[PDB]
Amino acid sequence: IIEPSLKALASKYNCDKSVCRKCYARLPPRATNCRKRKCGHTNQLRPKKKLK
Amino acid sequence: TDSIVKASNWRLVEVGRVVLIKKGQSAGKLAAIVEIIDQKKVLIDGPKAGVPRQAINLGQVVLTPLTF
Amino acid sequence: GIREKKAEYFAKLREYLEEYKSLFVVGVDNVSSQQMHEVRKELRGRAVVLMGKNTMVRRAIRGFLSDLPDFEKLLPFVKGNVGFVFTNEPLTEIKNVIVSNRVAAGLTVVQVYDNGQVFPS
Amino acid sequence: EVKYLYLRAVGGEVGLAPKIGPLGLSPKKVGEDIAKATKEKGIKVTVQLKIQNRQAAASVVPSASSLVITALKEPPRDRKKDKNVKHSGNIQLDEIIEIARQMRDKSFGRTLASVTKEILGTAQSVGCRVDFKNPHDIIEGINAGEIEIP
Amino acid sequence: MKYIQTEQQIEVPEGVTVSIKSRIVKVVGPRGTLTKNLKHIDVTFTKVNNQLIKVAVHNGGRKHVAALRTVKSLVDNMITGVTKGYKYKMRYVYAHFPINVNIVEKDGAKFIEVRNFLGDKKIRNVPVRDGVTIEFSTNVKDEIVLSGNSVEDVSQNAADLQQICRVRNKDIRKFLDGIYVSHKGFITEDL
RNA sequence: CAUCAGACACCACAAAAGGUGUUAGUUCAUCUAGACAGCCGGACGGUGGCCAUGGAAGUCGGAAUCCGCUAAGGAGUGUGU
Repeated sequence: IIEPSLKALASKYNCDKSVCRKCYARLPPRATNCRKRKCGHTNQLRPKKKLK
Repeated sequence: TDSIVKASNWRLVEVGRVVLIKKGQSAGKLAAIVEIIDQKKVLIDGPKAGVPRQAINLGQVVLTPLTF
Repeated sequence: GIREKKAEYFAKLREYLEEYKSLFVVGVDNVSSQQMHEVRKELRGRAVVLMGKNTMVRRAIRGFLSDLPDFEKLLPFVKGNVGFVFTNEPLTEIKNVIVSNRVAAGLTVVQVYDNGQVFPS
Repeated sequence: EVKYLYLRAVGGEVGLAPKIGPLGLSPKKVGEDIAKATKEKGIKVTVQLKIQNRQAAASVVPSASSLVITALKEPPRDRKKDKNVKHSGNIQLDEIIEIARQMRDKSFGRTLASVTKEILGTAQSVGCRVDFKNPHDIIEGINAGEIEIP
Repeated sequence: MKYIQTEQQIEVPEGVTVSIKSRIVKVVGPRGTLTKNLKHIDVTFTKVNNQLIKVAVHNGGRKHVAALRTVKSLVDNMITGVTKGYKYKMRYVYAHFPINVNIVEKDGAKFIEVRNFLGDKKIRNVPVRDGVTIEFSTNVKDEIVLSGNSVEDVSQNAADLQQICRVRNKDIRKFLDGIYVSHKGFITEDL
């Protein structure tokens, strides 16, 4: 029982992210490049994988 | 009680600034900015003060607070 | 085919200007396809509604100073979510059809233009 | 007197009415047999606009142009056994699909008979509608009977 | 490309007045006083009139003009925070353990106290900054409200509260229990 | 701009592959014939199309990939059942 009006906001802050392919950085979900300097600001991204 | 933004008032380049040439063959004369080229070069002319019409850098010359 | 569609727009706008004499500029905003389709079905007799890009109407009236310059007094009135109604009926019946019919709980007429002048109607 | 409106649907002869019309004071098993008097020609999948006035089941028939194009087609099937698609291509009806489609409440905002006769005559994906050609590419060649219906 | 001049226009409404000495910017209005130190950014303020202040950057690169635009954004945000003021609504997320949030005075330091988070025993404690008051919502269940002048103070206390309720060593998409920023509005009820 | 700066031949090393970090340039299309981004609405009708019919209406699945009004709206981009 999460009452999914509450769970949608949590998934905004915990699920709706993108993840860098080289440094696994938890990026905002519409980003085009990773913000870090250690992976050279790459463009290889992925959606953060949901539940099942 | 109002908007107390104070001055930050410079002297601007424009067409008609009178300038003091301080380096070169002139070296201390008056002239006037005729037509401004870019961020650094200008075009000056000093006809009564004698310096011929020529382009110059803004390092060789200093701006005076008079205008026309 | 962008240039040819814009040339088509110029051609049809010059066509529908010089054939009609009664103009109803309408301030229609956020109008639904349920309202608009019953406007397309109703006005098959006298009036021709023309919506579309009102800032392309800006350039269309920019280029139409040579023929009928009396349309010069319309670009300050193309401001807002407006469209055109081209008809030959001057004031009454078209304003009674557009405003009164199909209201729910934005179909008004904001400008009336007849042969050069503007009318409050 | 009250107003109840339902949209009954595809059924062969007497083919879940109880969940949709229980609150309108109508029957469930008698309402399934009350729709057999309309869609029985008309053995093709269509809709039925039922209008119950709070004390009886009074179903009407909705005018469907695609079902009218299917009414100018082959009806051969009985129930649950044709084993491939239960579909059949059939006769052209070059003028029967131009009067019946222009009389099905004049939908889609048509300003001509070649408009509705191509809207409900070029949507053929189960029938051929020609003797030596096909549909959906004859809208620019159908220029007959436009002044007759309008 | 070394832009020759770039400008922005800050609109100052009626009830407030700015006060800019060299880059020390105070804005005074119907909710109070705000100060901000812009000496680190090297932009030029020019009053055109009582309602409109033009800011400008001459001879600047690309990062310099970006700094100009965010200077405009900061000054506008102080002016909004002193006209209307900011108000963040945060609603809890809890699956089985109701998070118990109070405000206690520990030697005048005003800590927001988070208890019973996922059945923990660690009494989590958050400082409240200056200017921001914290209320609890009437007739909306399990909501906390931060209201104050500065954007950074209210928002930063909101984020510092949110990040005291992270979940360690779990699947952070299954255990979603935490305290989350729901709404970002103004103190004035009309706006 | 470098929380690994760079610095002058031989000479005391660094590469493929990347960067919405910044600066220029080439080509094409939109382009000033008000675009792009944002906000406010539409996002139709034939059509639950033909179907496998407990049920499929864009949406377990298959092939056709249409027309009219258009300013625009897809036999539909997923979700929901």
